[PDB]
Amino acid sequence: DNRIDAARMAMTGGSGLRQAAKDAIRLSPAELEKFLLYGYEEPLDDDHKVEIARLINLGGPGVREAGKAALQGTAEERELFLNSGQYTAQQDDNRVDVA
Amino acid sequence: TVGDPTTDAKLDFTARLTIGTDYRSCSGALVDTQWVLTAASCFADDPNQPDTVAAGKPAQLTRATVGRADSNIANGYVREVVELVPHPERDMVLARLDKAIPDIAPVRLASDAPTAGTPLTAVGFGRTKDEWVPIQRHQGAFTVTSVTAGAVNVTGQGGDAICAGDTGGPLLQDKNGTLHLVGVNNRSMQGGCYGSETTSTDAIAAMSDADFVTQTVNRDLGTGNLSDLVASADFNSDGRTDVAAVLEDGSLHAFYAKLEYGREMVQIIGGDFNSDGNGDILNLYTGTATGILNKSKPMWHKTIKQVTRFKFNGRGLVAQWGDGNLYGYYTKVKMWPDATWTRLTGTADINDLTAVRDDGSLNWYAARKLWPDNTWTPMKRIIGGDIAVGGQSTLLLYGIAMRPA
Amino acid sequence: EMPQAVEDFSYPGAAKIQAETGAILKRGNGHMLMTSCDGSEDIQVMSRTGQKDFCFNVMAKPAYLTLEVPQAYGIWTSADPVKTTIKDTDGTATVINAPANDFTGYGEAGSTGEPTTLIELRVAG
Repeated sequence: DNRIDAARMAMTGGSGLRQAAKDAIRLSPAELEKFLLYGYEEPLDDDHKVEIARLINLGGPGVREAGKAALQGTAEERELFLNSGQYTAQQDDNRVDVA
Repeated sequence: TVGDPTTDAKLDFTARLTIGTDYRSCSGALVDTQWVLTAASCFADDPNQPDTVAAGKPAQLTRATVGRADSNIANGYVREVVELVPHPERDMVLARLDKAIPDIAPVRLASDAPTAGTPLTAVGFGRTKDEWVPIQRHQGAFTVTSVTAGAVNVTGQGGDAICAGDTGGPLLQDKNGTLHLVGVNNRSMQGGCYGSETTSTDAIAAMSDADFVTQTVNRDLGTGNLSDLVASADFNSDGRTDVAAVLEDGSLHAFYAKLEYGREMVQIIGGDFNSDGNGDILNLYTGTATGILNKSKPMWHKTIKQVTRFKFNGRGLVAQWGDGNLYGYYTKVKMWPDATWTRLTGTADINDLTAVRDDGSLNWYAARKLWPDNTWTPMKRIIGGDIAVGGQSTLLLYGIAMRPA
Repeated sequence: EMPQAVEDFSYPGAAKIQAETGAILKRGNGHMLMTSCDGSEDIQVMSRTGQKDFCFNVMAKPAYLTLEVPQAYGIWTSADPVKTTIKDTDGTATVINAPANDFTGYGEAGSTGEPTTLIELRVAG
């Protein structure tokens, strides 16, 4: 069952997770369980930091500041930004940029 | 070297040198206004084999900064290195700068080796315990553990090891405010350094060589344009008659017989006139135990053409007068029955007073022919039993080149 | 037997750093040091290899250090412009000029998306 979920990761996640998943799958079940218990937390630093960095580099003042602050924070803050915080910042940036 | 930073004008004779853009870096210190002393290994392709570091120009452009205790300011002097003169036996090289630095004094050299237990200090621009490259130079403290064949073994006191970039750095010992250079850092355990770790603080340094430096720094005092003011005497209590001569600087320099150079008017005559054991140089300059002449005094209370030395009853001068007569002085005596005097020279124990005829013939007086040919016409101020300034003003001995080239 | 105390400008302790942080260092002019990231940050580099990130401290200007960090993506600057050289997987190198007191990215988080390597970190001066 763990191989199936990991197999999905290998085809849906970022490059960091995909490389980790397309390794753990062909591995003793005991280690695969560990991967799907805590090992799969590593992408929070590998893929999420890249994604937020891209948003900062090509974004306006609103996104740049909000993203930058999350980037220097913890995993929960980065995850939140890339889920809802990014949209709030982008809309507000557009609002003031247009006005 | 791990210790307090220092920018005081006691150790401002130190230097930092770099070879190439970033190829190598090490430390050094001044011995003259034109010369800087460092390790030979800095200029080697393999620093552990400083045998191929030949004399001549640096393989790569080399620069040195002198007196710049603090690298963030322009204070100090910058000079290019033009020539290297390696030590024939050990890891030590003298670097010649293109231009002198007259503002910063050199450090005096030690006369002997420090013994075990002696508290020595050291300064350099090498690594510290927490910095790869320092902003300011630092001073440490070391003690002698032993002395070996041309080298001194030291250890750090309370830590403070010799590290990296300290190669070429001086080892110093002072007394009553006077600093002497006792050796130069070569190798170390490098304990307590940034980026590395080991317990040992031991290090080895080359022993300072005063004679090596003297014969390099003063290597060219003569051999060029010299005056005819030359005289012979024993100035080093060696039993070998030395030669003193006046250079274009108006000073009298002593060259020791083995001619090796020492460290320190119409006609000049020498000899031990008062039998004091120290050769002297109408006023008499008395010799001293240090090889330095004292203040002269009149030997008496202008129509003489030449005056040269002559030993009378074991102790004297002979003067050739414009009337052709020659007299000896202690009380004076007639040296020759008539006015038959010819270029006057000094004496030598051939078996005797030497002389040169206007026809170029050389002879001696007990006259008898002294030289097979007649080529002494252009010779001046002949001194003494071996015996001219030469047509090139280069002293020859009878004609071996006693002077270096 | 003791080594010669001669500076070859090879980064001190580089062998240990490779083992512990995953980053490797070569030669520099000695005015940049690797340090911890705890309120002492000056120039900070982020990657997805080794111990995730690390900081460097500028002692004097100008300064440079030819360090190598695979899969780099982000750089932080402070009180100074930073000139950075990166290289692609095909061996082609390019230079990115980062402004002071801001954050920029590289290939991976840049315009190409390429997994580039950090080649040269140079401090203006």
